[PDB]
Amino acid sequence: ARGPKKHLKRLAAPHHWLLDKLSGCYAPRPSAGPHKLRESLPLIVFLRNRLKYALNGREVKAILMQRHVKVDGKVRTDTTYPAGFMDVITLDATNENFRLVYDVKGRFAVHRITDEEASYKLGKVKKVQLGKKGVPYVVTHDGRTIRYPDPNIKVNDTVKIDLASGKITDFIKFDAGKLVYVTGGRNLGRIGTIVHKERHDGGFDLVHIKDSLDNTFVTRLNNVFVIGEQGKPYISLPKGKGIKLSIAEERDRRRAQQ
Amino acid sequence: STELTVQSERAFQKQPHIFNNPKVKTSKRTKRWYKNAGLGFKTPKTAIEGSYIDKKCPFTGLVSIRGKILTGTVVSTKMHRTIVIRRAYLHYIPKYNRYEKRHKNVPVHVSPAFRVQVGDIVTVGQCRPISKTVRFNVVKVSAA
Amino acid sequence: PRAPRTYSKTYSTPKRPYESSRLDAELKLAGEFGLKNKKEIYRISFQLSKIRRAARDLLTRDEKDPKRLFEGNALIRRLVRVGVLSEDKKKLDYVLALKVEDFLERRLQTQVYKLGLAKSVHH
Amino acid sequence: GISRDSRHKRSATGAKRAQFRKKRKFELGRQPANTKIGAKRIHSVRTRGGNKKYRALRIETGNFSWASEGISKKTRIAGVVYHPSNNELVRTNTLTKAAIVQIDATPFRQWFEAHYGQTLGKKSKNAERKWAARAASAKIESSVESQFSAGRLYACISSRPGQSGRCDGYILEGEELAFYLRRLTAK
RNA sequence: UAUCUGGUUGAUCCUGCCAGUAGUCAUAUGCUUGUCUCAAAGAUUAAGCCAUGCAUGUCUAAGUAUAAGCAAUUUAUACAGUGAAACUGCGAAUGGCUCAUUAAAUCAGUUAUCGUUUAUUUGAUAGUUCCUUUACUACAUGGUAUAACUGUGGUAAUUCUAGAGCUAAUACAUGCUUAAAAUCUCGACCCUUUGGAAGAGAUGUAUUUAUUAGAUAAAAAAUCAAUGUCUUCGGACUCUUUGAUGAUUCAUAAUAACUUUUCGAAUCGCAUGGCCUUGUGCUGGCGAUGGUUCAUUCAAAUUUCUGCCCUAUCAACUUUCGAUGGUAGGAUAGUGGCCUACCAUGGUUUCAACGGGUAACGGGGAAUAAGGGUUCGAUUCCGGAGAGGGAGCCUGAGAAACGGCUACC
RNA sequence: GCGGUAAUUCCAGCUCCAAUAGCGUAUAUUAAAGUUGUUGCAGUUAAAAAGCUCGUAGUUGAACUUUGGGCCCGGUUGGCCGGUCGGAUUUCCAACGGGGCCUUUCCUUCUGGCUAACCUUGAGCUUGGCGAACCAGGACUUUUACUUUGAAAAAAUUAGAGUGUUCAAAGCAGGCGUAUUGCUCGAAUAUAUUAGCAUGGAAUAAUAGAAUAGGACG
RNA sequence: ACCCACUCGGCACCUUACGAGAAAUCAAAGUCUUUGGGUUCUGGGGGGAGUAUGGUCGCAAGGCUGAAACUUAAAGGAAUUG
RNA sequence: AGAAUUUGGACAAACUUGGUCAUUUAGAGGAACUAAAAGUCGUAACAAGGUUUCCGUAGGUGAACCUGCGGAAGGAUCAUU
RNA sequence: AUCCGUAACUUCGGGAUAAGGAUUGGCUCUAAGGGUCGGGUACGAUCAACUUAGAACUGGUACGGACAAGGGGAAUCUGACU
Ligand SMILES: [Mg+2]
Ligand SMILES: [Mg+2]
Ligand SMILES: [Mg+2]
Ligand SMILES: [Mg+2]
Ligand SMILES: [Mg+2]
Ligand SMILES: [Mg+2]
Ligand SMILES: [Mg+2]
Ligand SMILES: [Mg+2]
Ligand SMILES: [Mg+2]
Ligand SMILES: [Mg+2]
Ligand SMILES: [Mg+2]
Ligand SMILES: [Mg+2]
Ligand SMILES: [Mg+2]
Ligand SMILES: [Mg+2]
Ligand SMILES: [Mg+2]
Ligand SMILES: [Mg+2]
Ligand SMILES: [Mg+2]
Ligand SMILES: [Mg+2]
Ligand SMILES: [Mg+2]
Ligand SMILES: [Mg+2]
Ligand SMILES: [Mg+2]
Ligand SMILES: [Mg+2]
Ligand SMILES: [Mg+2]
Ligand SMILES: [Mg+2]
Ligand SMILES: [Mg+2]
Ligand SMILES: [Mg+2]
Ligand SMILES: [Mg+2]
Ligand SMILES: [Mg+2]
Repeated sequence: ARGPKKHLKRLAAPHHWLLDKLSGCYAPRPSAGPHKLRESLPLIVFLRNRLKYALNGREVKAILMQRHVKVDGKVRTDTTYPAGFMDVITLDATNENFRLVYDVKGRFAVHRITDEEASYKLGKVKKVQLGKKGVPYVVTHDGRTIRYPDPNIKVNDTVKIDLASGKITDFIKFDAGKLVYVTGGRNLGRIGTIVHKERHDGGFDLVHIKDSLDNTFVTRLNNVFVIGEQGKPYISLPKGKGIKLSIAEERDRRRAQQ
Repeated sequence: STELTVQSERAFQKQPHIFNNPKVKTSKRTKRWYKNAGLGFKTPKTAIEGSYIDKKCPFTGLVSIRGKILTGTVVSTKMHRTIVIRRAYLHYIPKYNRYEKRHKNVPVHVSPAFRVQVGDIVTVGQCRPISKTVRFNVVKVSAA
Repeated sequence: PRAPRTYSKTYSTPKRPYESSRLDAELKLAGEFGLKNKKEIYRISFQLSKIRRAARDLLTRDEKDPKRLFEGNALIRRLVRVGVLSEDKKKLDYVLALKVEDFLERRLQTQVYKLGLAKSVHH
Repeated sequence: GISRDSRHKRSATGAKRAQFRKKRKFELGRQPANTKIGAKRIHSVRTRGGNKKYRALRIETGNFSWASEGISKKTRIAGVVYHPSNNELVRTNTLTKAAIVQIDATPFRQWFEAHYGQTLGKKSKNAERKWAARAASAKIESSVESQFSAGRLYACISSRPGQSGRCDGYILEGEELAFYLRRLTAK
């Protein structure tokens, strides 16, 4: 009321942060940033709850304020910087590099990567427009504006960014047979090789996807993110590789290794 | 429709920024702007060749169709460029596990491209607010 | 403001307060197993009622239904673990047919009594 | 103050709506300017988002476009001769969009004489070359040429002076001019 | 855990209620009360009244410090540690409380903005500004207050303040310095007919208006109006530039001008390095702050569809002066009777309008439930509304704000 | 209902019973209540069929239009075998459900490419058939209800999986090593009406079509 | 005009209960806990009460519509022996 | 640059006066209902209740009630080929 | 005089100018309301009315400016009324 909200109560935070319903009345409200609030890891949670490198918010502020951690090559000495899908988090101390990437259950995974893979990320182009003075630009899912792209880069395509300069090195087009990552909804985290898309001039393009096990599903085009061709992707995938084992098979494997 | 003596109003009725230079002179009675409203609705010949202006028409006017596409039957044609359609539907009551007839009345703007009579089935499209009660525009007629 | 703690009650009072048969059975159980309250028997009956409701909801379904398989095998495992249900009886009908005494025999009190060490349930 | 909301006046059925939600500023309205002529007096309005809005009072000049020739010139506004919404704005010489006004025409005479050469009403080789190349394009019309006798061109205000601070417009041509002349000279 | 029992008769079977029976994150009260964990709590009647005290302030390396403050630097004679005060900048519009109003209103889910604003984040993004622009200029950088402070005071009193004297800025407030090239206009003069010219000026971004481009399913010929790029002037002719949406007068660009004229860094810390024609010479790093536009995010506003309790001992309602619609205008951040002028006569209704009542904020949900259902939902989350009642408004991105002003009661 | 000089009912004593750190009373509400009745009441006499007929908002509404037969393909269950040491294969008799084709059966296509599976056959893996199986864009295109699947429906709550809060209510924890340096499983899943979105089916129930042919093909 | 046989449609009647029903009784009051052919109306313990009040019709008499307070554990149906 | 003051306009609190709606509430007297009470007057109904009961309507009478017209059996008649 | 608004009761015709309120000048304008002629077998010209509504401006807030011109309401007795 009367202005923007600055607090976030627990039980109103997204469930994929895995915050205790106890342990406080409030949750961290992600600052304005390149990622939506309901799609944001932020760093306090990433460092305290997932990695256990800190036990409080004081310790996280202490870590961030001596500039050990950087997001996408930039330091981000903020406690509630919204880090999201495909963001690269580099801890020069520990020589660690993480890529924010969903597990198949719908949560963010602690996916360690190499320094050569942390030198780039992927971006889903949202719009291609003409800017002032006739300069074309593309906008990605992380709010990155990139001028003078290849004219063949159309919307719903994926773009390889170099993360030191904001330049484009390559791009994948949206087409059948292309490997996708699902970013949003019930099928969040799956990886399944587009077969065909359904248009519906007027609203909400759909797209059909089929996992390695030939399990088919359907999603909206806003929840889809191409990451390469069938076989080779353009990134390192986490454990599970977006297969979504049924609960029965999950317990069978947990009993196989115990 | 009735074609209603196009320049009947006190202001001159023209399409904005559609300028017919008097210096050069050709055929094409007057530079007439029209558009394809989209969604497979055909732009009628009456709209392409007519002389009416209709600021609020979705073919020659400055409104767009976006959102819902509804369908109804005309129960009133007594307003000017405005009609009322009856949308009949069935509402489910779970306790009794059976339905009851319900209706809404929806006022919609109709271009002179169409001549609608009471009883005609129309399909309308959501537009921006056209008046206190009107948010829909006729975009196809489905009867005679 | 804070997330509320969840709580539930674990017993259900019977509808008829004064039924001599039920009273006799309850007191026989209390004397055989060393109990101070009918609340303990009510609690065991409550747990058993929940288990039976679950088993009925599953048995109404088809076999090879994934929910039935998963939850029924889980229930059976969870009861075989405490020994309330023998490993001879793993078909989800004996679950319905179990008893109150099958639960009540696995309490640490009577289990101590069985494993020597007390020579009485009150001891 | 003035409210721009709909939770006042009745629903379409005819029902009176109860008082919900004391007046809000995101539905505010403000008083008109009623822009008059002469002695520029522009007051600024601070609107939502900052976003200055220039409320013209007492405006004298205007940029008026001749579209057949593709130019625009700054002229004085003499007075209002027709408004399609209210005759009292004409009586008061109040400026609004869609107001028909008279303007000076001297910059247009000058431009015509320097661009085409001939005249309106009734030296160097470079200039004669320009004027000969720009021939068969100086026989504009009868009504505008007749207006140039009096140096009072009929124009329509196309701008919103109470919003931007400008009385800009376009000179009347063709069927618009015929329409407004029929509306005026009839009596 | 799909259960019923007592009471009408002299007795029987019924209908039928009364009574019993069990439960209640439903209250109260009575009696009693030893332990562990967990934990609601002035909602119901009075959205009745409030003593007192607290609840919103805030700084770094990095806007302003001669504290006549504390220190000691001793690298410092302009400052250069710490730092009250005060100026400046942000925030105070979040949060928390309550449920009075409110019955297609709120709200739920589902839509839209091709109908608009958006501080802050985040990412990109101004070589064009000396105005007769050849002394008109400070650009190694221009000007004026004023606070805090000193001191004189007023009042019984308040987070009251006056007069007098200083002094700063990322305050106010002006104001310069950076390419070249191309294209357009005027155009001196040479003069030709094929006709050419030196020179001057304009050309960023933002505002306002008018105009133009923003295209395209396919293939060849006839000659001309004038020759068009080059000519072996027969005429070889290609090259020609055009993005997105389901859809636009979209994005964007180009002409003409318009503006009382926006922005385009007179800011700050740390490091102090490279090149010499050794001058306080020319270059030069990591950052902070600020700024135009676009996009992004946090939102906001409006909005589509369907859905809400009782009542007909409420059946007709709306429309004077807005009801339904049209044209135009005004206003608005924007759509729209939101308001005005003119015009028309519409709009809702037994499929329950309108009116009345609610011991009615709405939902998520809670209790009890064989199944179906009944009742509840002030209350830990979401939305809305309010700050004793009304109304109005300043500041700001954002309030019709109330631990902010103005008035009336 | 007890109590009117032998009170099993009052005031007490004794004993006994029920729940038990809880028990009672009041009010409200739920079940009981098939005493609200959609599931699921009753209406001759117990309360209740309007005096009788007609009739407008509604509810309900006869039958009929592709059936039958065949041929194939590959799935799920089974079944000897267990050719593995109480786990599984594949050739198998059958059942259960899908798809395609032919039987008079266009079960919308226009322009094009992959030409696809291709008379394409080079000596037993080669030089060259038919547009969707991959896309583009178009001519168009009877309308609903219904049902399946899917997306969507905040979290908490609910049901529910796993797990030491010492049990439990709960919580989302935790567990395992040479514990010297560390390793690791998780934080599922389901429900969530009605309205809207897409999707397959196309019986059931409505709706329309060519009849003074301004009808279809071409 | 009568007789015989048959048939459609009526007013009814006799016998039985397969069935129904609390029974009296019922060819519908059956095909209803094995509960759904379609549809309208009415009732929810007895009184107060078809009262009061308000509307509406009516010349009026009155009709139609129609409560509440309060009170009460029984009123009532069909049968049984006295 | 700009204070006091000030013209007109829209927003419009609040007050007064009327009107209207609703909810509570007083009231001489009047007219009912309910109960209590071993009250007074009768005895209308239950049997053919001593004139068979009842319905509608109308009139009348201390009161139950009586009478007239028409109807019903819930009758005291399922019955005279 | 124009506009608003009008109760009980009622023989439904009235009550009723019920009650009770606002406005009214001068000036300058605006709008609307008409007749007669004209067209091979939509309009133009011309002529003349006082009626209504509205807006500005104006004044020592005055204006049916003199004249002219209802006081009203709640009830009773009584005669129906003229
Ligand atoms: Mg708040
Ligand atoms: Mg935050
Ligand atoms: Mg009795
Ligand atoms: Mg007895
Ligand atoms: Mg009871
Ligand atoms: Mg920025
Ligand atoms: Mg408008
Ligand atoms: Mg309008
Ligand atoms: Mg309330
Ligand atoms: Mg309340
Ligand atoms: Mg508020
Ligand atoms: Mg208070
Ligand atoms: Mg306030
Ligand atoms: Mg306060
Ligand atoms: Mg007793
Ligand atoms: Mg005793
Ligand atoms: Mg039940
Ligand atoms: Mg009953
Ligand atoms: Mg009777
Ligand atoms: Mg009866
Ligand atoms: Mg009858
Ligand atoms: Mg029907
Ligand atoms: Mg539907
Ligand atoms: Mg017969
Ligand atoms: Mg007969
Ligand atoms: Mg009842
Ligand atoms: Mg009753
Ligand atoms: Mg009798």
